Amino acid sequence: MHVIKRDGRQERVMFDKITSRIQKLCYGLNMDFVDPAQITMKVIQGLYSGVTTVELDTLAAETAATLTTKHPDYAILAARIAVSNLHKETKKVFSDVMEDLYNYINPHNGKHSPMVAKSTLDIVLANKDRLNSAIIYDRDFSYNYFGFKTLERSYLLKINGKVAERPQHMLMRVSVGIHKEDIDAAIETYNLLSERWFTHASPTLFNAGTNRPQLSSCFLLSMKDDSIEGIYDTLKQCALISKSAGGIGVAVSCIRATGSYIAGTNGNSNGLVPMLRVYNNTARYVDQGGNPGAFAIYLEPWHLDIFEFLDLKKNTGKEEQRARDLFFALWIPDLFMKRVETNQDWSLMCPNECPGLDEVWGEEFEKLYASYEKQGRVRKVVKAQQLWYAIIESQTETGTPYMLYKDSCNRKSNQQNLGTIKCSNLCTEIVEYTSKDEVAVCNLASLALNMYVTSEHTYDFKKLAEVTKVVVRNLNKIIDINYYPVPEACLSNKRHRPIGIGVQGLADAFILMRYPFESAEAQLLNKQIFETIYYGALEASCDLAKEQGPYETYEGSPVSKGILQYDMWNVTPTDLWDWKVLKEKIAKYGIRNSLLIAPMPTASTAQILGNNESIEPYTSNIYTRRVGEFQIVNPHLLKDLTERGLWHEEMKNQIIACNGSIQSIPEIPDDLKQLYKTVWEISQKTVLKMAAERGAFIDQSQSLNIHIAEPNYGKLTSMHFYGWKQGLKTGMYYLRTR
Repeated sequence: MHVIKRDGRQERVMFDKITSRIQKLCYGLNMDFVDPAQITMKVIQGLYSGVTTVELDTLAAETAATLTTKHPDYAILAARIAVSNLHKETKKVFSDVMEDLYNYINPHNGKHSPMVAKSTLDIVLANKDRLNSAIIYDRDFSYNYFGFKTLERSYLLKINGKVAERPQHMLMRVSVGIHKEDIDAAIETYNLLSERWFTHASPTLFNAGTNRPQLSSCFLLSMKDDSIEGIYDTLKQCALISKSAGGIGVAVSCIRATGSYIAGTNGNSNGLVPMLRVYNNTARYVDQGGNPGAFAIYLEPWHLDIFEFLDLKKNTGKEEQRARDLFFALWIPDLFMKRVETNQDWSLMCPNECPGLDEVWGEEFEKLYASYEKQGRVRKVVKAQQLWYAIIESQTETGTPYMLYKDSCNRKSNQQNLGTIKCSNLCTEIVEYTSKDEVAVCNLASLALNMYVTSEHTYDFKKLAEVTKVVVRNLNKIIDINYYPVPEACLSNKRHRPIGIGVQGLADAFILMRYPFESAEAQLLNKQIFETIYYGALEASCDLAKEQGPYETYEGSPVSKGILQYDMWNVTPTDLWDWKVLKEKIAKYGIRNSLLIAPMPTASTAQILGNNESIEPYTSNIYTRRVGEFQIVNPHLLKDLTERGLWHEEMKNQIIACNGSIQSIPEIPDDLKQLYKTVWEISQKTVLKMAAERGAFIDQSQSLNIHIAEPNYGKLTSMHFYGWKQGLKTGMYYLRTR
């Protein structure tokens, strides 16, 4: 049997040498239980000659990690093997790789197909020395296995199926991609990224410093008008956006209900369902080729086609009445929620008979809607609770529709001055204005909240503010570098310049501080963290306004009137920051950006940094990551248990037997039990309340998943109405059950 070495040379597979390599990575490990030869034994078993050393290493790392259930130091050793491989794979000089990427010629086409932009290469080559030596390759070793594998599959640019970029190369590419000739700023961003203080969103990581760069890849659209021309103009837009791998939120309420008269053709409308089938199949077709585009459809509950809308995602159905590749969201007026709880009637309307209901919010809506009712301009009236039951039935079956409160969204938007906001995005965190001329764009990044806790269990608020300021500046440069799939998107971003800074590792930051998720300490830290993020962001935005002038539509906005987000929630901030001093700077110069903060799902990027997603509690203390499948214990809990000498094979078994819960294990002290409660054991009302409290400092919204183990109508009702009454903009993203 032979391995193929990196140099392409053939080497005899030898027990002693494989064992030997594993041995050298065992410094500080418990050798009474960790046995290098144990790994070598299982590796050599299923091993065929023609295997490469990179494959061998991968196998050995994956094997070491199944032996975690023999001793936890095996999991460390597995990472040590993976990182050892990562170091060997990380050409050594940055500018060299950039040339290789640019000079790439497709083999079966013969065509010069640069993988980086010429103008990026040019900047890199002009600044070779400074750029190449700024890179710290030891930072490649800071990841865990599962983060590395995510990077390796999608994020490191490959030459002919072989990875050419080290993680550090990718990061410097992004940095130069954002800052171009400002090498000072590029190096500051590279340092911040490589030391893991924050991350740019996947779109930016993918395409920064490439040709026609798609740096923002979430969008929002309103249906143009209620016509075949309008419907198909918007469809083209969505197709074009989806080709650029853009996710989309689409508002659809202006479209005539089923049975509505068409004066042109003397016929009757088919309503939303058949139209949404065209959008569904457009999502399946324009999926970048070979693999489906993702569109979230927004509907207001006064619309007559609401009940059929609520069914489009049901897996049991009728095919022609289904659109299971779309995602569904409600854009809900307060009036609906008030009629539900008072048990009144709800009127279903056709927007053609009752125009402008989507162009109007709050008291103006309730007034317009009430006069349509009084004029008898109503197609069908149901008890409001009947529609409510359909909503909760849909969520029990599918986890959707998402719940957005239209009046909350509009009453507390700094984009208020533009007109009524008709919808949110794919992920329900963005609240940005759309119109015929304007498709809104989400320009996104996240702060790694675990990084700001010190060795002394204190939170570094100053550092967080300072990193946030860089993030604002970076995202603001992205607005101008971005290649837009449609011109309405470009118009929108250049006019109002919104951005969306979010977070990851909230749960990790609580645990590192030793706070239970539900404790007074965590609830106060939660406010403080988000005050800080809002404060630094406004401050950076104000600085850019001093240097470049405010955004076009600044005059008339709430902030131009001295109104900040927490003013809109009637909240008084803590004493941590001087907001009076910030307001006085904003009164002087204005701000560069209409919106700033929007906690998104961090599915892919949180995995890379090794943080829990977003603002979310750990959903379990033991979970699996697919790469084969790998078993993972909550890394904070496992350390605690091993430090105390409590961890063993059956102890892992009993936690799996408890659905990832540790509450009923009698050997665990109660302070650990409260630290490591799962999301299924944490009060969802408390989650909702904590989101509302941080919400006062988020000028957009937040993708809030809700976890109810065994739902019924009473559970879902009381949580939705609680979220609504807290003032939440997004009451629920997904509903998770078990």
